[PDB]
Amino acid sequence: MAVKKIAIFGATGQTGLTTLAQAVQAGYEVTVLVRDSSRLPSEGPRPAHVVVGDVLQAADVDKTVAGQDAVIVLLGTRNDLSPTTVMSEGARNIVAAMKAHGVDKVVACTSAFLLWDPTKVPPRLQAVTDDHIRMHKVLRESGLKYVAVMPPHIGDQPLTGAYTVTLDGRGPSRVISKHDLGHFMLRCLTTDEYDGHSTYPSHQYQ
Amino acid sequence: MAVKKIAIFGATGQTGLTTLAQAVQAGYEVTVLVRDSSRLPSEGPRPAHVVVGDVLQAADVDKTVAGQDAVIVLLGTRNDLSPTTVMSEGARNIVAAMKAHGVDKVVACTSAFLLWDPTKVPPRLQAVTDDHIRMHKVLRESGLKYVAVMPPHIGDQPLTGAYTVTLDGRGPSRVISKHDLGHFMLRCLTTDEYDGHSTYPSHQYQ
Ligand SMILES: NC(=O)c1ccc[n+]([C@@H]2O[C@H](COP(=O)([O-])OP(=O)(O)OC[C@H]3O[C@@H](n4cnc5c(N)ncnc54)[C@H](OP(=O)(O)O)[C@@H]3O)[C@@H](O)[C@H]2O)c1
Ligand SMILES: NC(=O)c1ccc[n+]([C@@H]2O[C@H](COP(=O)([O-])OP(=O)(O)OC[C@H]3O[C@@H](n4cnc5c(N)ncnc54)[C@H](OP(=O)(O)O)[C@@H]3O)[C@@H](O)[C@H]2O)c1
Ligand SMILES: Cc1c(Nc2ncccc2C(=O)O)cccc1C(F)(F)F
Ligand SMILES: Cc1c(Nc2ncccc2C(=O)O)cccc1C(F)(F)F
Repeated sequence: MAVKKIAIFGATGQTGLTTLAQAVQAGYEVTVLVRDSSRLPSEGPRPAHVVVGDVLQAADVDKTVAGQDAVIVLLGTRNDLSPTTVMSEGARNIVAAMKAHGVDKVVACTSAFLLWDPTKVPPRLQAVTDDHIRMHKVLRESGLKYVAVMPPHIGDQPLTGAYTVTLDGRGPSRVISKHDLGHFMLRCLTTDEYDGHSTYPSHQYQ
Repeated sequence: MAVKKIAIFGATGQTGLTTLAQAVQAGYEVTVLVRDSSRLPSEGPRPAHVVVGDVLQAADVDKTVAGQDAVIVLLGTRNDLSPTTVMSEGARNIVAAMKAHGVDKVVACTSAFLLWDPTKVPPRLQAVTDDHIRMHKVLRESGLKYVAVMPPHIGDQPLTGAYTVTLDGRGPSRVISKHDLGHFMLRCLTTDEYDGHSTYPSHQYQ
Protein backbone atom coordinates (compact mmCIF):
# COMPACT_ATOMS: atom_id res chain seq x y z
CA MET A 1 0.00 0.00 0.00
CA ALA A 2 3.09 2.24 -0.22
CA VAL A 3 2.35 5.87 -1.05
CA LYS A 4 5.10 7.81 -2.82
CA LYS A 5 3.33 10.20 -5.24
CA ILE A 6 0.68 12.52 -3.84
CA ALA A 7 -1.30 15.45 -5.12
CA ILE A 8 -1.93 18.33 -2.74
CA PHE A 9 -4.84 20.65 -3.37
CA GLY A 10 -4.72 23.90 -1.46
CA ALA A 11 -0.92 23.75 -1.18
CA THR A 12 -0.55 27.56 -1.00
CA GLY A 13 -2.93 27.87 1.93
CA GLN A 14 -2.04 28.21 5.60
CA THR A 15 -2.10 24.43 6.19
CA GLY A 16 -1.17 23.57 2.62
CA LEU A 17 2.19 25.31 2.78
CA THR A 18 3.43 23.41 5.83
CA THR A 19 1.89 20.15 4.56
CA LEU A 20 3.79 20.58 1.30
CA ALA A 21 7.01 21.42 3.14
CA GLN A 22 6.62 18.42 5.42
CA ALA A 23 5.70 16.17 2.50
CA VAL A 24 8.77 17.20 0.49
CA GLN A 25 11.12 16.71 3.42
CA ALA A 26 9.65 13.26 4.20
CA GLY A 27 10.47 12.07 0.65
CA TYR A 28 7.05 12.34 -1.05
CA GLU A 29 6.91 13.13 -4.76
CA VAL A 30 4.43 16.01 -4.60
CA THR A 31 2.24 17.43 -7.35
CA VAL A 32 0.48 20.71 -6.53
CA LEU A 33 -2.30 22.52 -8.40
CA VAL A 34 -1.85 26.26 -7.95
CA ARG A 35 -3.58 29.19 -9.61
CA ASP A 36 -0.48 31.43 -9.21
CA SER A 37 3.13 30.23 -8.95
CA SER A 38 4.51 33.27 -7.07
CA ARG A 39 2.61 32.02 -3.99
CA LEU A 40 4.84 28.96 -3.65
CA PRO A 41 7.96 30.08 -1.72
CA SER A 42 11.03 29.95 -3.94
CA GLU A 43 13.21 28.69 -1.08
CA GLY A 44 13.83 25.30 0.50
CA PRO A 45 11.09 22.69 0.09
CA ARG A 46 9.62 22.82 -3.39
CA PRO A 47 7.21 20.33 -4.98
CA ALA A 48 8.38 17.93 -7.68
CA HIS A 49 5.55 18.99 -10.04
CA VAL A 50 3.54 22.21 -10.39
CA VAL A 51 0.29 22.27 -12.35
CA VAL A 52 -0.90 25.85 -12.91
CA GLY A 53 -4.67 25.69 -13.03
CA ASP A 54 -7.99 25.82 -11.21
CA VAL A 55 -9.73 23.13 -9.16
CA LEU A 56 -13.04 24.04 -10.88
CA GLN A 57 -11.57 23.18 -14.32
CA ALA A 58 -11.80 19.41 -14.65
CA ALA A 59 -8.86 19.36 -17.09
CA ASP A 60 -6.51 20.91 -14.54
CA VAL A 61 -7.70 18.53 -11.82
CA ASP A 62 -7.27 15.49 -14.08
CA LYS A 63 -3.74 16.62 -15.00
CA THR A 64 -3.00 16.98 -11.27
CA VAL A 65 -4.41 13.59 -10.16
CA ALA A 66 -2.97 11.54 -13.06
CA GLY A 67 -0.53 8.89 -11.84
CA GLN A 68 -0.75 9.75 -8.13
CA ASP A 69 -0.89 7.30 -5.23
CA ALA A 70 -3.21 9.47 -3.11
CA VAL A 71 -4.74 12.96 -2.94
CA ILE A 72 -4.62 15.48 -0.08
CA VAL A 73 -7.32 18.14 -0.15
CA LEU A 74 -6.70 21.34 1.80
CA LEU A 75 -8.99 23.58 -0.24
CA GLY A 76 -10.50 26.64 1.36
CA THR A 77 -12.41 29.77 0.49
CA ARG A 78 -11.66 31.90 3.56
CA ASN A 79 -13.38 34.95 2.10
CA ASP A 80 -16.82 33.54 1.20
CA LEU A 81 -19.56 34.67 3.58
CA SER A 82 -22.57 33.76 1.42
CA PRO A 83 -23.56 30.56 -0.45
CA THR A 84 -20.53 29.07 -2.25
CA THR A 85 -19.88 25.78 -4.05
CA VAL A 86 -16.17 26.00 -4.93
CA MET A 87 -14.95 23.29 -2.56
CA SER A 88 -17.75 20.84 -3.36
CA GLU A 89 -17.42 21.36 -7.11
CA GLY A 90 -13.67 20.92 -6.63
CA ALA A 91 -14.32 17.65 -4.79
CA ARG A 92 -16.41 16.45 -7.73
CA ASN A 93 -13.61 17.24 -10.16
CA ILE A 94 -11.22 15.45 -7.81
CA VAL A 95 -13.48 12.41 -7.29
CA ALA A 96 -14.01 11.97 -11.04
CA ALA A 97 -10.30 12.25 -11.84
CA MET A 98 -9.33 9.84 -9.06
CA LYS A 99 -11.71 7.33 -10.64
CA ALA A 100 -10.49 7.73 -14.23
CA HIS A 101 -6.84 7.37 -13.16
CA GLY A 102 -7.34 4.63 -10.57
CA VAL A 103 -6.37 6.57 -7.44
CA ASP A 104 -8.29 5.17 -4.47
CA LYS A 105 -7.07 7.23 -1.46
CA VAL A 106 -8.11 10.79 -0.55
CA VAL A 107 -7.53 12.66 2.75
CA ALA A 108 -9.64 15.81 2.90
CA CYS A 109 -10.03 18.59 5.43
CA THR A 110 -13.39 20.13 6.29
CA SER A 111 -13.96 21.34 9.87
CA ALA A 112 -15.00 20.20 13.32
CA PHE A 113 -18.32 22.05 12.81
CA LEU A 114 -19.43 18.90 10.95
CA LEU A 115 -19.17 17.06 14.30
CA TRP A 116 -20.72 19.69 16.62
CA ASP A 117 -24.30 20.91 16.84
CA PRO A 118 -25.27 23.12 13.86
CA THR A 119 -26.17 25.96 16.24
CA LYS A 120 -22.43 26.30 17.00
CA VAL A 121 -21.69 27.74 13.55
CA PRO A 122 -21.35 31.54 13.50
CA PRO A 123 -23.75 33.04 10.93
CA ARG A 124 -21.02 34.34 8.63
CA LEU A 125 -19.39 30.86 8.51
CA GLN A 126 -22.60 28.97 7.62
CA ALA A 127 -22.04 29.07 3.85
CA VAL A 128 -18.55 27.54 3.98
CA THR A 129 -19.80 24.96 6.48
CA ASP A 130 -22.71 24.13 4.17
CA ASP A 131 -20.25 23.60 1.32
CA HIS A 132 -17.98 21.62 3.66
CA ILE A 133 -20.95 19.31 4.28
CA ARG A 134 -21.54 19.19 0.52
CA MET A 135 -17.90 18.24 -0.09
CA HIS A 136 -18.00 15.63 2.68
CA LYS A 137 -20.99 14.04 0.89
CA VAL A 138 -19.26 13.92 -2.50
CA LEU A 139 -16.25 12.19 -0.95
CA ARG A 140 -18.23 9.84 1.30
CA GLU A 141 -20.57 8.71 -1.49
CA SER A 142 -17.67 8.24 -3.92
CA GLY A 143 -16.62 4.74 -2.81
CA LEU A 144 -12.97 5.82 -2.56
CA LYS A 145 -10.88 5.30 0.55
CA TYR A 146 -11.60 8.66 2.16
CA VAL A 147 -10.28 9.94 5.47
CA ALA A 148 -12.38 12.86 6.66
CA VAL A 149 -10.26 15.28 8.72
CA MET A 150 -12.43 17.72 10.70
CA PRO A 151 -10.10 19.99 12.68
CA PRO A 152 -11.03 22.68 15.20
CA HIS A 153 -9.36 26.08 15.27
CA ILE A 154 -6.09 25.91 13.31
CA GLY A 155 -3.23 27.49 15.27
CA ASP A 156 0.37 28.53 14.57
CA GLN A 157 2.06 26.50 17.31
CA PRO A 158 5.24 24.60 16.35
CA LEU A 159 5.07 21.03 15.08
CA THR A 160 4.87 18.46 17.88
CA GLY A 161 3.66 15.19 16.37
CA ALA A 162 2.07 14.54 19.78
CA TYR A 163 -1.56 15.48 19.04
CA THR A 164 -4.49 13.16 19.71
CA VAL A 165 -6.85 11.84 17.07
CA THR A 166 -10.32 10.92 18.29
CA LEU A 167 -12.19 8.80 15.77
CA ASP A 168 -15.69 10.12 14.99
CA GLY A 169 -16.02 12.53 17.86
CA ARG A 170 -14.45 15.49 19.59
CA GLY A 171 -11.51 15.04 21.93
CA PRO A 172 -9.63 17.00 24.58
CA SER A 173 -8.61 20.32 23.04
CA ARG A 174 -10.18 22.78 20.58
CA VAL A 175 -6.96 23.66 18.70
CA ILE A 176 -4.64 21.91 16.27
CA SER A 177 -1.47 23.55 15.02
CA LYS A 178 -1.39 23.94 11.24
CA HIS A 179 1.93 22.08 11.41
CA ASP A 180 0.39 19.22 13.39
CA LEU A 181 -2.62 19.28 11.04
CA GLY A 182 -0.48 18.73 7.97
CA HIS A 183 1.50 16.12 9.86
CA PHE A 184 -1.73 14.18 10.48
CA MET A 185 -2.77 14.64 6.83
CA LEU A 186 0.47 12.92 5.82
CA ARG A 187 0.17 10.29 8.57
CA CYS A 188 -3.15 9.26 6.99
CA LEU A 189 -1.23 8.20 3.87
CA THR A 190 0.52 5.46 5.90
CA THR A 191 -2.41 3.50 7.40
CA ASP A 192 -6.01 2.39 6.89
CA GLU A 193 -7.28 2.79 10.45
CA TYR A 194 -8.92 6.12 9.53
CA ASP A 195 -10.28 5.02 6.14
CA GLY A 196 -14.00 5.77 6.11
CA HIS A 197 -13.83 7.52 9.49
CA SER A 198 -14.17 11.13 10.57
CA THR A 199 -11.01 12.18 12.41
CA TYR A 200 -10.78 15.07 14.88
CA PRO A 201 -7.15 16.15 15.61
CA SER A 202 -6.32 18.32 18.61
CA HIS A 203 -3.55 18.86 21.11
CA GLN A 204 -2.76 20.73 24.31
CA TYR A 205 0.03 23.20 23.50
CA GLN A 206 1.97 25.61 25.70
CA MET B 1 2.15 63.68 22.63
CA ALA B 2 3.59 61.58 19.79
CA VAL B 3 0.32 59.65 19.74
CA LYS B 4 -2.50 62.17 19.50
CA LYS B 5 -5.08 60.92 16.93
CA ILE B 6 -6.64 57.59 17.86
CA ALA B 7 -9.54 55.52 16.58
CA ILE B 8 -11.58 53.68 19.17
CA PHE B 9 -13.65 50.73 18.01
CA GLY B 10 -16.34 49.85 20.52
CA ALA B 11 -16.48 53.27 22.13
CA THR B 12 -20.22 52.90 22.88
CA GLY B 13 -19.59 49.74 24.92
CA GLN B 14 -19.07 49.26 28.63
CA THR B 15 -15.27 49.70 28.57
CA GLY B 16 -15.29 51.89 25.49
CA LEU B 17 -17.33 54.67 27.11
CA THR B 18 -14.94 55.21 30.02
CA THR B 19 -11.96 54.77 27.67
CA LEU B 20 -13.42 57.46 25.41
CA ALA B 21 -14.01 59.69 28.45
CA GLN B 22 -10.44 59.27 29.72
CA ALA B 23 -8.98 59.73 26.25
CA VAL B 24 -10.79 63.03 25.67
CA GLN B 25 -9.78 64.19 29.16
CA ALA B 26 -6.17 63.29 28.38
CA GLY B 27 -6.21 65.51 25.30
CA TYR B 28 -6.49 62.88 22.56
CA GLU B 29 -8.19 63.66 19.25
CA VAL B 30 -10.58 60.68 19.16
CA THR B 31 -12.32 59.19 16.13
CA VAL B 32 -15.06 56.66 16.87
CA LEU B 33 -16.88 54.22 14.60
CA VAL B 34 -20.49 53.78 15.75
CA ARG B 35 -23.33 51.73 14.34
CA ASP B 36 -26.22 53.88 13.09
CA SER B 37 -28.69 52.68 15.76
CA SER B 38 -26.27 53.14 18.69
CA ARG B 39 -24.79 56.60 18.94
CA LEU B 40 -22.90 57.86 21.96
CA PRO B 41 -25.01 59.24 24.84
CA SER B 42 -26.15 62.87 24.74
CA GLU B 43 -24.54 64.09 27.98
CA GLY B 44 -21.30 62.16 27.40
CA PRO B 45 -17.93 63.47 26.26
CA ARG B 46 -17.83 64.29 22.58
CA PRO B 47 -15.10 62.76 20.41
CA ALA B 48 -13.40 64.91 17.79
CA HIS B 49 -14.71 62.76 14.91
CA VAL B 50 -17.57 60.27 14.45
CA VAL B 51 -17.83 57.72 11.64
CA VAL B 52 -21.24 56.06 11.36
CA GLY B 53 -20.95 52.55 9.97
CA ASP B 54 -20.08 48.96 10.76
CA VAL B 55 -16.79 47.24 11.60
CA LEU B 56 -17.84 44.50 9.17
CA GLN B 57 -17.68 47.05 6.30
CA ALA B 58 -14.08 47.50 5.15
CA ALA B 59 -14.99 50.92 3.75
CA ASP B 60 -16.19 52.15 7.14
CA VAL B 61 -13.13 50.78 8.96
CA ASP B 62 -10.93 52.53 6.37
CA LYS B 63 -12.78 55.81 6.99
CA THR B 64 -12.18 55.39 10.72
CA VAL B 65 -8.50 54.39 10.63
CA ALA B 66 -7.32 56.92 8.01
CA GLY B 67 -5.14 59.66 9.49
CA GLN B 68 -4.86 58.05 12.94
CA ASP B 69 -1.72 57.49 15.00
CA ALA B 70 -2.94 54.36 16.79
CA VAL B 71 -6.00 52.14 17.22
CA ILE B 72 -7.79 50.86 20.32
CA VAL B 73 -10.09 47.85 19.84
CA LEU B 74 -12.88 47.30 22.41
CA LEU B 75 -15.38 45.42 20.25
CA GLY B 76 -17.73 42.89 21.82
CA THR B 77 -21.18 41.34 21.60
CA ARG B 78 -22.74 43.00 24.69
CA ASN B 79 -24.23 40.19 26.78
CA ASP B 80 -24.85 38.05 23.65
CA LEU B 81 -22.97 34.76 23.95
CA SER B 82 -23.97 33.47 20.49
CA PRO B 83 -21.40 32.18 17.97
CA THR B 84 -20.00 35.19 16.16
CA THR B 85 -17.17 36.45 14.00
CA VAL B 86 -17.77 40.21 14.39
CA MET B 87 -14.56 40.67 16.40
CA SER B 88 -12.30 38.53 14.25
CA GLU B 89 -13.72 39.81 10.96
CA GLY B 90 -13.58 43.37 12.24
CA ALA B 91 -9.96 42.88 13.29
CA ARG B 92 -9.28 41.61 9.77
CA ASN B 93 -10.67 44.90 8.46
CA ILE B 94 -8.80 46.97 11.02
CA VAL B 95 -5.55 45.18 10.15
CA ALA B 96 -6.08 45.88 6.45
CA ALA B 97 -6.90 49.55 7.09
CA MET B 98 -3.85 50.04 9.33
CA LYS B 99 -1.51 48.55 6.73
CA ALA B 100 -3.00 50.70 3.97
CA HIS B 101 -2.77 53.93 5.99
CA GLY B 102 0.55 53.27 7.72
CA VAL B 103 -0.77 52.84 11.26
CA ASP B 104 1.32 50.37 13.26
CA LYS B 105 0.11 50.51 16.88
CA VAL B 106 -3.06 48.58 17.80
CA VAL B 107 -4.15 47.86 21.37
CA ALA B 108 -6.93 45.25 21.25
CA CYS B 109 -8.97 43.53 23.93
CA THR B 110 -9.73 39.79 23.82
CA SER B 111 -9.91 37.92 27.17
CA ALA B 112 -7.89 36.28 29.93
CA PHE B 113 -9.22 32.93 28.70
CA LEU B 114 -6.55 33.05 25.97
CA LEU B 115 -3.93 32.74 28.75
CA TRP B 116 -5.59 30.02 30.83
CA ASP B 117 -6.00 26.30 30.39
CA PRO B 118 -8.61 25.92 27.61
CA THR B 119 -10.30 23.10 29.56
CA LYS B 120 -11.30 25.75 32.14
CA VAL B 121 -13.24 28.04 29.75
CA PRO B 122 -16.90 27.91 30.89
CA PRO B 123 -18.92 26.34 28.07
CA ARG B 124 -21.35 29.31 28.03
CA LEU B 125 -18.39 31.56 27.08
CA GLN B 126 -16.72 29.23 24.56
CA ALA B 127 -18.38 30.69 21.44
CA VAL B 128 -17.30 34.25 22.21
CA THR B 129 -13.88 32.92 23.24
CA ASP B 130 -13.51 31.06 19.93
CA ASP B 131 -13.77 34.46 18.21
CA HIS B 132 -11.30 36.13 20.59
CA ILE B 133 -8.96 33.28 19.63
CA ARG B 134 -9.62 34.01 15.93
CA MET B 135 -9.25 37.74 16.51
CA HIS B 136 -5.95 37.40 18.43
CA LYS B 137 -4.48 35.20 15.67
CA VAL B 138 -5.44 37.77 13.02
CA LEU B 139 -3.71 40.51 14.98
CA ARG B 140 -0.73 38.40 16.06
CA GLU B 141 0.13 37.45 12.51
CA SER B 142 -0.52 40.97 11.15
CA GLY B 143 3.05 42.00 11.92
CA LEU B 144 1.75 45.26 13.41
CA LYS B 145 2.75 46.63 16.80
CA TYR B 146 0.02 44.73 18.59
CA VAL B 147 -0.63 44.79 22.34
CA ALA B 148 -2.87 41.84 23.21
CA VAL B 149 -4.93 42.95 26.20
CA MET B 150 -6.43 39.89 27.91
CA PRO B 151 -8.47 40.95 30.96
CA PRO B 152 -10.36 38.80 33.47
CA HIS B 153 -13.85 39.72 34.64
CA ILE B 154 -14.65 43.37 33.88
CA GLY B 155 -16.16 45.16 36.87
CA ASP B 156 -17.66 48.51 37.88
CA GLN B 157 -15.05 49.37 40.54
CA PRO B 158 -13.28 52.75 40.41
CA LEU B 159 -10.51 54.00 38.23
CA THR B 160 -7.33 53.53 40.29
CA GLY B 161 -4.35 53.46 37.89
CA ALA B 162 -2.90 51.09 40.50
CA TYR B 163 -3.68 47.75 38.82
CA THR B 164 -1.10 45.03 38.17
CA VAL B 165 -0.14 44.21 34.57
CA THR B 166 1.00 40.60 34.20
CA LEU B 167 2.92 39.72 31.04
CA ASP B 168 2.17 36.52 29.15
CA GLY B 169 0.37 34.80 32.01
CA ARG B 170 -2.44 35.03 34.51
CA GLY B 171 -2.10 37.68 37.21
CA PRO B 172 -2.99 37.85 40.90
CA SER B 173 -6.68 38.81 40.82
CA ARG B 174 -9.62 37.72 38.67
CA VAL B 175 -11.16 41.18 38.14
CA ILE B 176 -10.26 44.48 36.48
CA SER B 177 -12.46 47.57 36.57
CA LYS B 178 -13.76 48.80 33.22
CA HIS B 179 -12.24 52.17 34.14
CA ASP B 180 -8.86 50.61 34.96
CA LEU B 181 -9.07 48.45 31.84
CA GLY B 182 -9.57 51.56 29.71
CA HIS B 183 -6.79 53.38 31.55
CA PHE B 184 -4.43 50.58 30.57
CA MET B 185 -5.55 50.57 26.92
CA LEU B 186 -4.47 54.22 26.83
CA ARG B 187 -1.33 53.58 28.86
CA CYS B 188 -0.32 51.18 26.07
CA LEU B 189 -0.28 54.13 23.65
CA THR B 190 2.56 55.86 25.55
CA THR B 191 5.02 52.94 25.73
CA ASP B 192 6.31 50.21 23.47
CA GLU B 193 7.22 47.75 26.26
CA TYR B 194 4.08 45.66 25.73
CA ASP B 195 4.24 45.47 21.92
CA GLY B 196 4.12 41.81 20.85
CA HIS B 197 3.14 40.68 24.36
CA SER B 198 -0.03 39.38 25.94
CA THR B 199 -1.07 41.48 28.94
CA TYR B 200 -3.33 40.60 31.86
CA PRO B 201 -4.49 43.60 33.92
CA SER B 202 -6.04 42.78 37.30
CA HIS B 203 -6.56 44.49 40.62
CA GLN B 204 -8.01 44.15 44.08
CA TYR B 205 -10.55 46.89 44.80
CA GLN B 206 -10.54 47.95 48.47
N1 LIG C 1 -8.98 28.61 9.88
C1 LIG C 1 -9.41 27.56 10.80
O1 LIG C 1 -9.16 27.64 11.97
C2 LIG C 1 -10.13 26.34 10.28
C3 LIG C 1 -10.70 25.51 11.18
C4 LIG C 1 -11.35 24.40 10.74
C5 LIG C 1 -11.41 24.13 9.36
N2 LIG C 1 -10.84 24.97 8.45
C6 LIG C 1 -10.93 24.64 7.03
O2 LIG C 1 -9.61 23.82 6.56
C7 LIG C 1 -9.47 23.97 5.26
C8 LIG C 1 -8.01 24.43 5.02
O3 LIG C 1 -7.84 25.54 5.89
P1 LIG C 1 -6.72 26.69 5.47
O4 LIG C 1 -6.86 27.92 6.32
O5 LIG C 1 -5.36 26.08 5.57
O6 LIG C 1 -7.08 27.09 3.91
P2 LIG C 1 -6.57 28.53 3.21
O7 LIG C 1 -5.40 29.21 3.93
O8 LIG C 1 -7.80 29.45 3.13
O9 LIG C 1 -6.12 28.05 1.68
C9 LIG C 1 -7.13 27.65 0.80
C10 LIG C 1 -6.42 26.81 -0.28
O10 LIG C 1 -7.31 26.41 -1.16
C11 LIG C 1 -6.88 27.08 -2.56
N3 LIG C 1 -8.05 27.37 -3.31
C12 LIG C 1 -9.21 28.01 -3.06
N4 LIG C 1 -9.96 27.98 -4.19
C13 LIG C 1 -9.25 27.32 -5.13
C14 LIG C 1 -9.55 27.03 -6.45
N5 LIG C 1 -10.69 27.31 -7.23
N6 LIG C 1 -8.66 26.35 -7.21
C15 LIG C 1 -7.47 25.96 -6.68
N7 LIG C 1 -7.16 26.26 -5.37
C16 LIG C 1 -8.07 26.95 -4.62
C17 LIG C 1 -6.25 28.19 -2.23
O11 LIG C 1 -5.39 28.68 -3.36
P3 LIG C 1 -4.98 30.29 -3.46
O12 LIG C 1 -3.67 30.57 -2.76
O13 LIG C 1 -4.86 30.64 -4.91
O14 LIG C 1 -6.09 31.16 -2.85
C18 LIG C 1 -5.43 27.76 -1.01
O15 LIG C 1 -4.29 27.11 -1.34
C19 LIG C 1 -10.42 25.09 4.86
O16 LIG C 1 -11.41 24.55 4.11
C20 LIG C 1 -10.99 25.66 6.21
O17 LIG C 1 -12.40 26.09 6.03
C21 LIG C 1 -10.19 26.08 8.89
N1 LIG D 1 -16.33 40.39 32.20
C1 LIG D 1 -16.41 40.89 30.83
O1 LIG D 1 -17.33 41.56 30.45
C2 LIG D 1 -15.29 40.54 29.92
C3 LIG D 1 -14.22 39.87 30.43
C4 LIG D 1 -13.20 39.55 29.59
C5 LIG D 1 -13.25 39.93 28.24
N2 LIG D 1 -14.34 40.59 27.74
C6 LIG D 1 -14.37 40.98 26.34
O2 LIG D 1 -13.81 42.48 26.31
C7 LIG D 1 -14.23 43.06 25.20
C8 LIG D 1 -14.88 44.41 25.59
O3 LIG D 1 -15.85 44.15 26.58
P1 LIG D 1 -17.05 45.27 26.79
O4 LIG D 1 -17.96 44.78 27.88
O5 LIG D 1 -16.46 46.60 27.11
O6 LIG D 1 -17.82 45.44 25.35
P2 LIG D 1 -19.45 45.70 25.04
O7 LIG D 1 -20.09 46.48 26.19
O8 LIG D 1 -19.98 44.30 24.73
O9 LIG D 1 -19.45 46.67 23.71
C9 LIG D 1 -19.09 46.12 22.48
C10 LIG D 1 -18.69 47.31 21.60
O10 LIG D 1 -18.36 46.89 20.39
C11 LIG D 1 -19.43 47.52 19.37
N3 LIG D 1 -19.80 46.63 18.30
C12 LIG D 1 -20.33 45.40 18.28
N4 LIG D 1 -20.49 45.03 16.99
C13 LIG D 1 -20.05 46.02 16.20
C14 LIG D 1 -20.03 46.13 14.82
N5 LIG D 1 -20.42 45.27 13.77
N6 LIG D 1 -19.53 47.24 14.25
C15 LIG D 1 -19.08 48.27 15.03
N7 LIG D 1 -19.12 48.15 16.40
C16 LIG D 1 -19.62 47.02 16.99
C17 LIG D 1 -20.50 47.76 20.13
O11 LIG D 1 -21.25 48.92 19.58
P3 LIG D 1 -22.89 49.06 19.84
O12 LIG D 1 -23.14 50.06 20.94
O13 LIG D 1 -23.48 49.48 18.54
O14 LIG D 1 -23.43 47.71 20.29
C18 LIG D 1 -19.96 48.19 21.49
O15 LIG D 1 -19.64 49.51 21.47
C19 LIG D 1 -15.30 42.13 24.63
O16 LIG D 1 -14.83 41.54 23.50
C20 LIG D 1 -15.55 41.10 25.78
O17 LIG D 1 -16.04 39.84 25.21
C21 LIG D 1 -15.36 40.91 28.57
C1 LIG E 1 -12.30 29.82 10.92
C2 LIG E 1 -13.04 28.84 10.09
C3 LIG E 1 -13.52 27.68 10.72
N1 LIG E 1 -13.24 27.55 12.15
C4 LIG E 1 -13.61 26.42 13.02
N2 LIG E 1 -14.12 25.28 12.54
C5 LIG E 1 -14.44 24.28 13.37
C6 LIG E 1 -14.26 24.38 14.75
C7 LIG E 1 -13.73 25.57 15.30
C8 LIG E 1 -13.41 26.58 14.40
C9 LIG E 1 -12.84 27.86 14.93
O1 LIG E 1 -12.63 28.85 14.17
O2 LIG E 1 -12.57 27.92 16.19
C10 LIG E 1 -14.21 26.73 10.01
C11 LIG E 1 -14.44 26.93 8.65
C12 LIG E 1 -13.96 28.07 8.03
C13 LIG E 1 -13.25 29.04 8.73
C14 LIG E 1 -12.73 30.35 7.95
F1 LIG E 1 -11.34 30.43 7.97
F2 LIG E 1 -13.12 30.34 6.69
F3 LIG E 1 -13.20 31.48 8.55
C1 LIG F 1 -18.20 37.72 30.97
C2 LIG F 1 -17.40 37.52 29.74
C3 LIG F 1 -16.11 37.01 29.87
N1 LIG F 1 -15.69 36.72 31.23
C4 LIG F 1 -14.33 36.39 31.63
N2 LIG F 1 -13.31 36.39 30.78
C5 LIG F 1 -12.08 36.09 31.17
C6 LIG F 1 -11.82 35.74 32.49
C7 LIG F 1 -12.86 35.72 33.43
C8 LIG F 1 -14.13 36.06 32.97
C9 LIG F 1 -15.29 36.04 33.96
O1 LIG F 1 -16.34 36.81 33.79
O2 LIG F 1 -15.21 35.26 34.97
C10 LIG F 1 -15.34 36.81 28.76
C11 LIG F 1 -15.84 37.11 27.50
C12 LIG F 1 -17.12 37.62 27.36
C13 LIG F 1 -17.89 37.82 28.48
C14 LIG F 1 -19.35 38.40 28.33
F1 LIG F 1 -19.47 39.61 28.94
F2 LIG F 1 -19.56 38.59 26.98
F3 LIG F 1 -20.23 37.56 28.84
